[PDB]
Amino acid sequence: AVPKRRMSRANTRSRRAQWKAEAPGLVTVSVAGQQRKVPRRLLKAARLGLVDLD
Amino acid sequence: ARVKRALNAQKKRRTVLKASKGYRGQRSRLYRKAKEQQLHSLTYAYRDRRARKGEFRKLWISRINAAARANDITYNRLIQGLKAAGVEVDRKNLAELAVSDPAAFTALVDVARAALPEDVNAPS
Amino acid sequence: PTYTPKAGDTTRSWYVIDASDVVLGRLASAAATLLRGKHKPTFTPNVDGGDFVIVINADKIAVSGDKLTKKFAYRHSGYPGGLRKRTIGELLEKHPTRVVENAIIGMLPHNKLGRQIQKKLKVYAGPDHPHAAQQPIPFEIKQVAQ
Amino acid sequence: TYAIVKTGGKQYKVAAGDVVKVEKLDSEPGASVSLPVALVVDGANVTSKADDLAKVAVTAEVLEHTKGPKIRIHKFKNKTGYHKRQGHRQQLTVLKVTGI
Amino acid sequence: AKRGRKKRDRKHSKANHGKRPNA
RNA sequence: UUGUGCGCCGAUAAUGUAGCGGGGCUCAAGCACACCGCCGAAGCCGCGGCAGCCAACGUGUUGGCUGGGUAGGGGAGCGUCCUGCAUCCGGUGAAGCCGCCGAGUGAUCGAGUGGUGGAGGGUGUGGGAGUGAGAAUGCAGGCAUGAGUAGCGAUUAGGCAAGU
RNA sequence: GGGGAUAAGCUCCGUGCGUCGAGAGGGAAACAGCCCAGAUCGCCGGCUAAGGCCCCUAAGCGUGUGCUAAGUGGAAAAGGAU
RNA sequence: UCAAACUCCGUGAUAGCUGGUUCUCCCCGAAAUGCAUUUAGGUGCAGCGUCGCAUGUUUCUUGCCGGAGGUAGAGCUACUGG
RNA sequence: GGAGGGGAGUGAAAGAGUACCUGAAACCGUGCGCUUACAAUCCGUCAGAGCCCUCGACGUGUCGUGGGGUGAUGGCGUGCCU
Repeated sequence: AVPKRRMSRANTRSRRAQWKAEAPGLVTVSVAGQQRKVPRRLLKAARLGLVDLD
Repeated sequence: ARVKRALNAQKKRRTVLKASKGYRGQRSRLYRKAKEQQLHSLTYAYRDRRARKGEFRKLWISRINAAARANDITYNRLIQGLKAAGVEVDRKNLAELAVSDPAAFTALVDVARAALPEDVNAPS
Repeated sequence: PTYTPKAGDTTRSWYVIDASDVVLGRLASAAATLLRGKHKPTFTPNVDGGDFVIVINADKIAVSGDKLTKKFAYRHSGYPGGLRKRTIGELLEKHPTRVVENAIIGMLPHNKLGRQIQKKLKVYAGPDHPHAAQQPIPFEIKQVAQ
Repeated sequence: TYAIVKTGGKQYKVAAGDVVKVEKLDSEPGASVSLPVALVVDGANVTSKADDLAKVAVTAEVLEHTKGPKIRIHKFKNKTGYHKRQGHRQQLTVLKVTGI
Repeated sequence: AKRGRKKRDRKHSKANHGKRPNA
């Protein structure tokens, strides 16, 4: 089908504000004497030397 | 000879859109939408200028009547009494009295009590 | 110019009415008058400045005619065939408070201010109330001669 | 302490110092003008009879002549083509009650 | 039926004085 | 047995009370007859400003009547551009634009001032008009809502290591 | 007054009758034609019309004498009935 | 794309037809009826509007006097018909 | 990585950077003040509480012949044109 009206500013921006993003929950790692912040999902793989840390 | 039209329009656009700072949506940005609402707006202002008189008078009367009824007299007979007594005070000021100084208003109430007819429902 | 009540202006009071065989209409009109504030000289319709009301013996309300058993309160859920009705007698013997409430609520504005007024209406099916620590003023419904 | 002045086909509650706006009277800024009265109050009691009220009169000083607010009119009707613009400022005359 | 009658009978009110337009 | 004033039954449809506008009302807040007051409109009056027709007078004052208005007839005006003529401001900062403060009965105005900016403009009188746009399923360019949605082009199917 | 079924918010004529059209405001619950009334602009002034005064809705649960028992009021016929 | 292609030109074809037509105020202010009509949705003249000049109350209203009418109504051995 | 940018410079000015005179509106966002999650809104208008900014007379904060932005809540109110 097809809309019928020019859906307003309020409604538009309101719903548009649901299309957002969340940030992964970060955690320290003692990468060879120094520290970097990495998700928890990848913690073991970092401590074992696979994660490409730039 | 050729006359570009830009200035001669910009003038009234500026006027209107200055006069619609507070409106909500396309009534606050766009000339073809704020012009209409200005028509309706000025008209409703006119009508309300004619009618706020009755609004305030209604208000004044409600105040007067409640004041009186707490002094145990009705509005209608109060005004009968003041008309008879030739008292001149208008309703705006009777209400102001009611708010500020109920004593003086009670005195006026008593004047009307005194000056009313004896048999109010008489055939006179 | 004319006086308009500010914030630190209102003065409240707790009135209490008896419903001992009083007529529902009289009682309800009186309560509406009090709650809306048409008895003080500080009245303004934009402001709620009336007085709290406590109704007692509400199960003693007695009406005229056959309204006890020919009159029908209605409702509607919103669903189809979800119109359901009740007499006044059934509704007293179920819960009496609702009769007097709805009666009064129809004597008020149905606007935001009316909803904010209904807060100021307390009704109790018996003679009692927990609101003695306000020392409620007894109101006796009277009619002013003229 | 206060009184109620009649003027402008209107009435105004006053006391000494209470500045007021009214219709256009006929005088110069700084002059004085007297006025009739409807009510008077000395403390608690009242003067409410016409003979005493004619014997009493209030005196005021003309601060300044003035112009009220700008009032826009755009009379309008639909499907017609009838607009009519018009405007108004009402002339005023500020009084200051000297005494009573 | 009902609708026309209620029109033609609202006309017998007091502020209309017995008459209304389109009955 | 007559005539009356209110009344009863007859009475009975489909989204939901639903043939008082609602609550509610016969402890009439209902019908009738008289009585008293009152509320109520942009009506009339009261205080002020403008305007048109007539009249009276004096070198434009007052007064009475009047002033809803579409098709339409008539009258008087603002604004834009180019110009004839006379004068004024302008790199010691014009225009144009964003404004603030103010004005005019209105179209509109600021030789009233700030910011930006960088070279022409204003005034009075006359002349001439490509002379005022909100609508033509109007034209050209730009940008929105739909929307960060539908789709990403077959019915063969991709994967792991190393690489730069 | 005609046509129609002496039906139509039907159709066709009359009318120094009206209003709407081109006419706002108040009342009629909302309601171009009904009743009142014909808007120069302003006022936080007063009196009234039609209509209405229990609360919502400003104004009277007004005065006096009688009727109503049907929620008549707040649709209705032929006819029936102590 | 075919009940007679396409392109340029005539050509800015023509439409009793639909739509659209831009700044302000002041004064007055309608009609929707008649005759005709290849005509009924259009148009011509008369009607009602305004502008200018002329004629000055001739218009309108109320009262009184003078005049014809065949309507409502009523009547019928006062005619025609039932 | 490069695009692109920040400093240093040229230049009277880089709010003249080869996307460049001026550089409007729609439109797109960032901050600051008010307001908004029990409410039925041609989206406004009349009254107006409360808070925030400002000018001025004064006095340890304070009303005013004030003015402006928002504006709870109440009444009224059926888009524009043809």
